Amino acid sequence: KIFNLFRVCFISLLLIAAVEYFKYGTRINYEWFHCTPIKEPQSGSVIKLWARGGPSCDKRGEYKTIVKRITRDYEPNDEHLSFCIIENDNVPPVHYPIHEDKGEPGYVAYVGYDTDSELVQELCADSTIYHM
Amino acid sequence: KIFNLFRVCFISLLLIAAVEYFKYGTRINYEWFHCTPIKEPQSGSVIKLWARGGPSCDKRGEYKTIVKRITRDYEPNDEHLSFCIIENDNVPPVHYPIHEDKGEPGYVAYVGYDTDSELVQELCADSTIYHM
Amino acid sequence: IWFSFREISYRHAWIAPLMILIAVYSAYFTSGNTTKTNVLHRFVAVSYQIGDTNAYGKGINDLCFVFYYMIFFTFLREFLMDVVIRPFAIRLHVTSKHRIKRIMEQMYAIFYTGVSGPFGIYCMYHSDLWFFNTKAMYRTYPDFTNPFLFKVFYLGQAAFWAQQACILVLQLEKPRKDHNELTFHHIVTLLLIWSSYVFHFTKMGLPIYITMDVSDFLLSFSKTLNYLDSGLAFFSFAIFVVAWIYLRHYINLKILWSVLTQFRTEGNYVLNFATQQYKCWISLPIVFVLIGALQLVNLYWLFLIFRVLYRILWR
Amino acid sequence: IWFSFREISYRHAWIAPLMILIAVYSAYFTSGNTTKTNVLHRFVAVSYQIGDTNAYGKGINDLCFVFYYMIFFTFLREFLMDVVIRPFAIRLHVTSKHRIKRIMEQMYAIFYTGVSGPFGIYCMYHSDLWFFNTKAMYRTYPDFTNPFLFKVFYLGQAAFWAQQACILVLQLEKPRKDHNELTFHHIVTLLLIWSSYVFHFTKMGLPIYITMDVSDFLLSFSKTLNYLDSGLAFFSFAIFVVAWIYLRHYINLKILWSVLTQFRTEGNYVLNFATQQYKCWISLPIVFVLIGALQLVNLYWLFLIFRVLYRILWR
Ligand SMILES: CCCCCCCCCCCCCCCCCCCCCCCCCC(=O)SCCNC(=O)CCNC(=O)[C@H](O)C(C)(C)COP(=O)(O)OP(=O)(O)OC[C@H]1O[C@@H](n2cnc3c(N)ncnc32)[C@H](O)[C@@H]1OP(=O)(O)O
Ligand SMILES: CCCCCCCCCCCCCCCCCCCCCCCCCC(=O)SCCNC(=O)CCNC(=O)[C@H](O)C(C)(C)COP(=O)(O)OP(=O)(O)OC[C@H]1O[C@@H](n2cnc3c(N)ncnc32)[C@H](O)[C@@H]1OP(=O)(O)O
Repeated sequence: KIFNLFRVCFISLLLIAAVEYFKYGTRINYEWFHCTPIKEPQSGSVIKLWARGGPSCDKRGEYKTIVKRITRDYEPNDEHLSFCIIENDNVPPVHYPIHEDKGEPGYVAYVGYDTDSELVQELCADSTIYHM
Repeated sequence: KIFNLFRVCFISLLLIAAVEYFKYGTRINYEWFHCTPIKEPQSGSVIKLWARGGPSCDKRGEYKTIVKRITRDYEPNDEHLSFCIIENDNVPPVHYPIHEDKGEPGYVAYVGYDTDSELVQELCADSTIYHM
Repeated sequence: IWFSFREISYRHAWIAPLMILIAVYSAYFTSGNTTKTNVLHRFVAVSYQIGDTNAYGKGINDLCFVFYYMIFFTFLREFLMDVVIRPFAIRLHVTSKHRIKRIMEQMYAIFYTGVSGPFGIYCMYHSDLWFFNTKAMYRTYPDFTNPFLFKVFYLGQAAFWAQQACILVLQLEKPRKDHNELTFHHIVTLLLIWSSYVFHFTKMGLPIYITMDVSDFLLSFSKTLNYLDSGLAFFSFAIFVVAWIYLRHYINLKILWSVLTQFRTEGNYVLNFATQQYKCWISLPIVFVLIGALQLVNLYWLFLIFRVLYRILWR
Repeated sequence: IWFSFREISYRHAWIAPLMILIAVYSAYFTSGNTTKTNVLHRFVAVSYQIGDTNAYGKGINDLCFVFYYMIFFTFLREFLMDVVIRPFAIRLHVTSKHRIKRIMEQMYAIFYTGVSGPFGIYCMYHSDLWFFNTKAMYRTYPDFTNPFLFKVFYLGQAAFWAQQACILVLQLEKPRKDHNELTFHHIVTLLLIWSSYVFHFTKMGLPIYITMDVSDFLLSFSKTLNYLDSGLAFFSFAIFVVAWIYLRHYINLKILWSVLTQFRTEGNYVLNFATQQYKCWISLPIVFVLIGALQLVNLYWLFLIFRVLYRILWR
């Protein structure tokens, strides 16, 4: 009678909150639902990062997924990485065609390490190089 | 007899996995356990980001928390933000004294918008400015 | 004075909710300021007013408002039903217990349906959705903020159905013939209210309220007028057959086809999780399933209604 | 042939696990390659060997190995106990049912304890922790990879206790005097194995195994030798009183004080979640609570033992 009532009142509220956390949770981090990080390994431990998605992969999404990949695939307590993030300027913030020939990417990053830091420095023509 | 056995076998395994997800989960994103984002609002919508933590707040942690704050406190589908991340070079990657007078920060960011983009451009003396 | 008090309050069952809400109302109105900075204001009014325009957003205050109206609707129910309805019923001379307790429960359905029926139609009049215009339900889909009245109708009804769902769980006593299809009814009414309110398809939810209220009002009217002596209550059966037919069936078959056809080709159809617009190729199945479940139950009530039409007329 | 087979296999209860493990072993050894690229290798060997050195890491293969050894230890138990132990017991002439089924269960505890007792001591000999040197348990705390043997001892014992915990849940029949303190025993043995193995305090877990095995071996030895005719089993009681006293008490009081004092001032004491080193001011309470629970139960068994010492001697 009453137990039943309170138990249903707490599953309904649990599910109210579970769906509120779907919205919030997928909204704050959407860079993974729409943007797929494509990495093109160069000669050594240097790999070139970017992202490929629909029109929902704006420059912010590309930047977040590049940063996530750079800080999650490389451990700087082994040795230290050194990366540069290169913006493509001839591009509006929302630029990917929804279809399948996407085009140029908004943000292109060359991540690296320190044993071949020279290579990263040379690939990053004039952009600032960030050390972690 | 047997139900009891299988039910205990599944809570033990649930908790084995719950703790494996504590390790993984707190390891991939530790920038929030150790680094506290301190923002110093400038004149307008420009605020200056950095981080303050223990020796566990290395330059990678500061960069991740700055990026998280920049991409989570500003919505670029309203209007577009424009930020620069400035590295402090006279600093080893692990530099915060564990105690309480921390010192200079590894990464300092000036985030902004576009109605006062000039101010951000002027505060970012020569570092590259990233648009989202 | 004390156990006289529990017996007194055992009889009547509106006194405790009345005390609670009168205390809250009094404390809110006598504190002087009635601005948003209170706490009683989070509970006794719609929160979230955007700036100083008329468009209110969504949050947890909404849950506080919904719960406090549960408390208010309970008192209403009991007050009304017992105080006016029981007394008018026993003026009436129809005197028994399947017939009177069930006329009494109808009697409160027509009260509230008259109030909600017209509130809802009125609310869709002052808008862009006049006479269920589907083009409009989606022409601007995200809707992170609806209006005053419309937000109030929406949560006034979550406040009202929630509580009835909670009263039929609380296990009053006797269902019988129904409680099964009627529980399908309650749970789906509540998921549509919650879903639609929270995922921003509120202008989808507004038309369906109009259909349900305007049809159910006439249904309960006929049921009461039959429970008493009839005279004409069969004119209320024609009328309810046509209100129900047009409203629930045609109305929602056109809204359901609106869903396939114009969810796609209207508004913004990219998933775009960051802007919180979920009108995409994934949510279309879910929306169609929900309104399809409503339409299934409604033809199930249509079979009950049509069985009764040839039955009664031909027996 | 079939129901003769279920009766046959009902009698004996080792045949099904024997079949399972012989099939797996045969399939692994006859496939030719025995390198890490199989699947049977994930189950019939310790995985994770780092490069081509001798230091193995941690993962889910470890769970597969632990489960397959559950399967192997069950068969062992049953095979052993029934085949050798039941037969030697009924050579013995001690003939009854509280005494023989309980001598039989002791009899298997001394078998395995002799094996585990020495494996563990041997494993700590080839290391830096010789004769419980606390300085060493933490001098290098994270330990993301232990050695071969040591990883095997660790998971060989998770494989062994897990399964016994599962057999005492499975509800065999009769506990009586104990099962309560003994269940505290089982659950805490298992959380320490799991915890310590997975949070990298494995060199903490190694000394405690030595104490438990070397004391329990002598305990079960005395219990068997008493269950039979005695002769001298009272020399096995002195010996067990001193093995137990030194080992469980002094041994762990010194490890527990090692925990306050040298968890702090040894190794790295910053929390540093990114390096996965949790030796900090937060984990010290948890570690102290766990070994304190072990020490509580051990003085509780010490009260049982000391009650029995003045009792028996003075009655
Ligand atoms: C990937 C991204 C993810 C994104 C994902 C995106 C997810 C996206 C999610 C997005 C979601 C989208 C949002 C959309 C959702 C919107 C919200 C919805 C809100 C809903 C609110 C709902 C509205 C509110 C609810 C309400 O309002 S409450 C619920 C409504 N339910 C009803 O109302 C029950 C209907 N029930 C019946 O219809 C009865 O079942 C009924 C039997 C037919 C009655 O018929 P009756 O009415 O019984 O009529 P009679 O009175 O009987 O009269 C006639 C009497 O003539 C009598 N006779 C006369 N001569 C004779 C005679 N010579 N011989 C024999 N009989 C004779 C005879 O006796 C008879 O009667 P008899 O004796 O036979 O019974
Ligand atoms: C913020 C960051 C977060 C980070 C957080 C960080 C979190 C960090 C987490 C980090 C975690 C850190 C990791 C650390 C954990 C390490 C892993 C642990 C692994 C554990 C493995 C454990 C080891 C393996 C387990 C095993 O191995 S199994 C469990 C062991 N348990 C036991 O073994 C039971 C003990 N039990 C007893 O001690 C008995 O209770 C007992 C009664 C005393 C027996 O005494 P008894 O032995 O009974 O001896 P008697 O035979 O009786 O002999 C004498 C007989 O003299 C008889 N008498 C002779 N004359 C007389 C006479 N004139 N008058 C009267 N009686 C007479 C008399 O009858 C008597 O006997 P009576 O008849 O009276 O009974």
